[PDB]
Parts: sequence; structure tokens; C-alpha cells
Amino acid sequence: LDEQQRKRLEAFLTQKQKVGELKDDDFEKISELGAGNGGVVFKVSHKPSGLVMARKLIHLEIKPAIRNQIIRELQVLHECNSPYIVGFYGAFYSDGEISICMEHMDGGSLDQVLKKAGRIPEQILGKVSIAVIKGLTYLREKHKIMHRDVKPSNILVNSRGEIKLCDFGVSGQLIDAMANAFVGTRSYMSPERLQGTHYSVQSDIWSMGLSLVEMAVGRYPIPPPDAKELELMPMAIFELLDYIVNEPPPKLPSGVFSLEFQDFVNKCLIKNPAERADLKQLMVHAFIKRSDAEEVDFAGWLCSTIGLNQ
Amino acid sequence: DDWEIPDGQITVGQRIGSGSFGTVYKGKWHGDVAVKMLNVTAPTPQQLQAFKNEVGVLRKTRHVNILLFMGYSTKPQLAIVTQWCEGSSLYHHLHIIETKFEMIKLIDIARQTAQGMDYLHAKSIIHRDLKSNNIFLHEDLTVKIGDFGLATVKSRWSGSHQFEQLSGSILWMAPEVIRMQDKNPYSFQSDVYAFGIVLYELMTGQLPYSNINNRDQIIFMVGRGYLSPDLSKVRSNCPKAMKRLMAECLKKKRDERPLFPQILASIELLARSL
Ligand SMILES: Nc1ncnc2c1ncn2[C@@H]1O[C@H](COP(=O)(O)OP(=O)(O)NP(=O)(O)O)[C@@H](O)[C@H]1O
Ligand SMILES: Nc1ncnc2c1ncn2[C@@H]1O[C@H](COP(=O)(O)OP(=O)(O)NP(=O)(O)O)[C@@H](O)[C@H]1O
Ligand SMILES: Cn1cnc2c(F)c(Nc3ccc(Br)cc3Cl)c(C(=O)NOCCO)cc21
Ligand SMILES: [Mg+2]
Ligand SMILES: [Mg+2]
Repeated sequence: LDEQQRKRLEAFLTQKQKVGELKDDDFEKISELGAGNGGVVFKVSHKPSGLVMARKLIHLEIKPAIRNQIIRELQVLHECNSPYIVGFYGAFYSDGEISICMEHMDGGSLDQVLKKAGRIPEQILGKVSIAVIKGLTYLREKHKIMHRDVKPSNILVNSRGEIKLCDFGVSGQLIDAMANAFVGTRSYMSPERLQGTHYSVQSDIWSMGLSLVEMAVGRYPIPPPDAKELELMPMAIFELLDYIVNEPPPKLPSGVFSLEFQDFVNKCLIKNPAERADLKQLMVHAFIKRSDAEEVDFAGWLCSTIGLNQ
Repeated sequence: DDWEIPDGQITVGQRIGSGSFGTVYKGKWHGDVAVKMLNVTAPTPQQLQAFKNEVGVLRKTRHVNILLFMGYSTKPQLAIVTQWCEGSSLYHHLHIIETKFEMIKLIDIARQTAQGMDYLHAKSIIHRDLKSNNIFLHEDLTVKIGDFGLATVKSRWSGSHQFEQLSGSILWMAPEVIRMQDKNPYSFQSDVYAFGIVLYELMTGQLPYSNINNRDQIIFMVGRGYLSPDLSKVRSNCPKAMKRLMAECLKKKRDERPLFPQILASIELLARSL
């Protein structure tokens, strides 16, 4: 902990108390934030408390018994209070849709930020890997729940320079209902999960690695860049999963990034989960020890990139 | 032989939901219809003429167990107009409302479904997307199979190449369809495989791979032949001749699966036999 975080953490709890029961008539739609293949998100104003929150709406077609369990499991999120986890205001159900009400992160997911930026600087990815390592720790120790879905679009960032995780598998029944989604474009699923089972936190670490590469180069790294696409500095879903399993993992270019960084992501992308680095080890890797000492101005780099004023 | 609906004819009403290739609104048009605003918003004029041709073949389809294809429009956006079912999708009945049908009626649902499918294959139509979400129970009795065909609006074209981007729900997908490895993976036996999964639904009351909760894990293992629906989960009193039929549709290699002429036959045999 420190002092600017213990403030921001306790100041959330105060506004959260001002919010009582969450009803669908207490909300006023402002703008759409994003959408995915199982949800859409709106910036909304909670009229009884004027708070501005984000409100994800998942329309699931499930039986009510399963649905009411999901809502129940989603209340464990009132216990997740970390500077590295997105704030949670309440979850409820109405009109055939589960609403999850989380704090507004005005920078968006890093997946949006990657598009506006093209590539992300190693000095920034340094500070990002820190947050994601802290967030996954706080989830494995304090709640024994593992993210199971680390990707650029689940890392959220705001103008106060905060980097926070969200969209993590706290609801074990939502995980089951998510499984009848249709195919996506791509997959950050570690190779053991595509074959076996979530191998403790190690299988989230792979995801973070793949996501560092994608953000580092500006392209989803499967399959790896061509010979001359790289010096310039579409595959079927099944074949990607077959490549993730039956092909050597991706790596960083060559000379463009430090060796500390190239090695950091190489330890994260080991195909054997046990040989792969764990949280205890990444925490004190060279690339992380350096990038923590660096006094990078993240909040400024973000507003620059979005196109705003520091 | 030029079936198009103009603007101001279709009173687009309540937003019902979105699927693998469009969003559905209950509209009005000489009675309730179903208006599905396709996801291919800007259609290339090479794609646009293939769609026109395929609507021709779906228009000449008339069968008790098939939803009527009434043509399309292009005015606001490209869309599709089909019959409106007042029933609930078989999916809703089985996995949401948990309707308690008798085995006699379960088998009848299977019979009418093979009945409709057999007509489509008879007119050389591959459904491509057969699942219990695309099967309604009109007036709680008759079966009606919607969302058939339409290969060209579920392919996201480049300029003149139909490279089928795998979409739809991953359950029901035959392994060769998962893999997208050999040209025309969609085939009469890809549909039979789908059909076999729908039998799994009927016979077990569950969707397949219930103990798996990872989308991409299923895609890889089923495509690799490693995963197969657990037929253990078939209920105690489902006919022996029924479970065997299900297993023949689920064969990993497509050529071993039966076609619907034989399949329908098999169902009618155990039908009277009780
Ligand atoms: N609290 C938030 N603040 C700002 N933007 C948000 C917030 N939560 C979600 N978003 C945005 O909503 C978009 C889509 O929501 P989501 O349903 O998570 O889809 P996704 O994560 O991008 N991909 P997928 O997991 O396949 O659905 C993200 O890319 C973010 O830009
Ligand atoms: N002809 C119809 N009449 C009434 N409701 C319909 C009709 N067609 C679809 N629906 C409903 O519309 C919603 C979504 O439709 P749809 O786009 O077809 O999704 P889906 O059928 O579940 N998947 P897919 O059909 O393969 O794209 C569901 O609640 C359906 O039950
Ligand atoms: C599978 N599964 C199991 N639990 C889950 C869960 F809690 C989720 N939401 C969530 C959690 C914490 C915070 Br802070 C904010 C949110 Cl919005 C999501 C989810 O919304 N995935 O996003 C896909 C697109 O909609 C998924 C969960
Ligand atoms: Mg997400
Ligand atoms: Mg349908």
C-alpha cells in the first residue's frame, strides 16, 4: 500500500455507501463505451447519488435458477477492494439482462488504447506488467479466485494513471454460461487450458505474456509476423488454437526491445505451465525491477494518446 | 422471380435478440413476421447477387416443418423476412423453461425435425446452422425449422470470394466444420451431426460438454477428435434403438454418418413400436 492509494481506496467506499439498492429506473444513459461477443457497456448516471458508473449488460438465455445463482456469486465482488481491481458498485437482473455496475475508467481498455496508439512503449508496458502482476496476486491470495481471462480488453486504465484488472471469473456459473458463446476472432488461452485445466495462476501468466507482445508490436502475435512485415516496424479460429498448442510460442522481434523485456515475456510464454514463471518470480525479474524504478508519466502518455490535455 | 420488399412496408417493432448473423425484430407485414437485420450491412454487388439467387431457392421451399421464407429487403439496410412463430424455441423449452415432455412427445419432436430436414436435403439445401434455437414448437405441437441456408450472408465476403468464417454456436458443429480444413466442410452430414447433437439435447435434457466451461477448449478438442458428447448422460428410459441412432450421427468422420432418408426411417420404426 501507500498514501495516495489508501485515500483513493477509502474514497470509493464512501461513494459506494451513497448507493443503496440498484434499480433500472435509477439510471440515466449517457454514452456507449464498448461492446463484445457477450455484453455491451454504457456510461450511466446513478440519479439517487449522481455517481457516474459503467454498466455492463449481459443478455444471457439461461434458466432462472442458474441466473439467480449468478447474481448471488457476483456479490463477492463487494469484497474485491484493491487499487488494481476495477471498482464494483452492484450487480442485478432486469428486463432479461444481467447488469454489472462498475466504476468508470475514463481511459478505456488497453485494447482501445492500443488502436489509438498503434504500438505501446516498453516503458509503459513496464508499468502495466506491474499492475497486472499485483492484480493477479491480490486475486490468488486474498480471494483464491483466478482471473482466467487476462487480455488487453480486460485491463482498464484511467486519467489518474491507474491500471486495473476486471472481467475476472468470480462467478463460476457465469463461466459455464459464457461457454455457449459463439466463436471469437482470437484466443489468449494458454495451451494447457486448451487441453486440460486452469493450472493455478500460471495459466493467467501466459495470457499476460501474449498480451504484452500484442501491445508491444501492435498486432495479435499468432501467427508471428512475416519476415518483412516485422521490418515494417487471415487464420481460422481452430488453426490458431492448433498453433498455440502445436507450435513454438511467440517471441519479441529482435533488437527493438531490451533483453530484460524479451526475456520477461519469454519466461511468460513457456508452453509447459510448471516451467513457466510464477508470480513470485516475475515480481523480481530484471525487467520488472527496472520498470518499477523508472519514473514514467503514464497518465500523461494516456491522455496524449487518446487526444486530451494531461 | 425478383422477390424484394420496399421501404415503408415493414413496420419494424420490438427488438427480439441477436444471433450468429443478424438481429431480429418482430415486424408487421400482412401480419406478424420476423425481421432479421443482417450483419452484412454493406453488401458487395458480387455478394449481393449471390444472396438474391439463394433467396430464390429458399422462396420455393414449402413444408409443414419449415418456416416460410418470405423474401427480403434492402431499403434501410439489408434484411430478411420470415414467418413469425408464436411458439418458444426448443432451446427455451429444454434449457430455460425446462418443459416436462413425455418420451412419446420427445420422439415426435425428433421425427418432425428429421421430417423437415429431409425435405431441405431433398431440395439440396444444407441448413449449415441446425440447432435447437432454430426449431420452434408452433402451437406447442408442430415443429418448424428456421434459419436455414443463407450461406452467402454468413460468410463476410472480400470482393468475390466466399471464405466461410466459422460462426454459429460451437456446439452442434461437426468436427470437420470446426476445422474448416477441406473446402466445403458444410455438408449433408454436417447437418446430420448437428441433428445428432439435438438428439443429445432431447435424450439427456442437457447441452453437451456440461463439465467443460471453456469456449476455445471445446473448439480445439472437438476439432482434434479428442472430445465427444458423453452419451452416458442419456436418461434411463430412452429407447435403446434411439441412443444407437444418436451415436451414428455423432461419428467423427463425416462419411460414416447416415443421411436423413435412413434417419427418418429409423425414427418412425421405434415410433409405432410402443
Ligand atoms: N469500466 C469500463 N470503462 C470503460 N470502458 C469499459 C469498461 N468496461 C468495459 N469497457 C469497454 O467495453 C468494451 C467491450 O466490453 P466487453 O464485453 O468486455 O468486450 P471485450 O472485453 O472487448 N471482448 P469480449 O470478452 O470477447 O466480449 C471494451 O473493449 C472496453 O473498451
Ligand atoms: N421466425 C422467428 N419468429 C420468432 N422469433 C424468432 C424467429 N427467428 C428468431 N427468433 C428469435 O430471435 C432471437 C434471436 O434470433 P437469431 O438471430 O435467430 O438467434 P439464434 O437463432 O439463437 N442463432 P442463429 O439462428 O444460428 O443465428 C431468439 O430469441 C429467437 O428465438
Ligand atoms: C465468466 N465469468 C465469471 N465471472 C465473471 C464476471 F464476474 C464478469 N464480470 C465482471 C467481474 C468483475 C468486475 Br470488477 C467487472 C465485471 Cl464486468 C465477466 C464478464 O463480464 N466477462 O466479459 C465478457 C463479455 O461480457 C465474466 C465472468
Ligand atoms: Mg471482457
Ligand atoms: Mg433462430
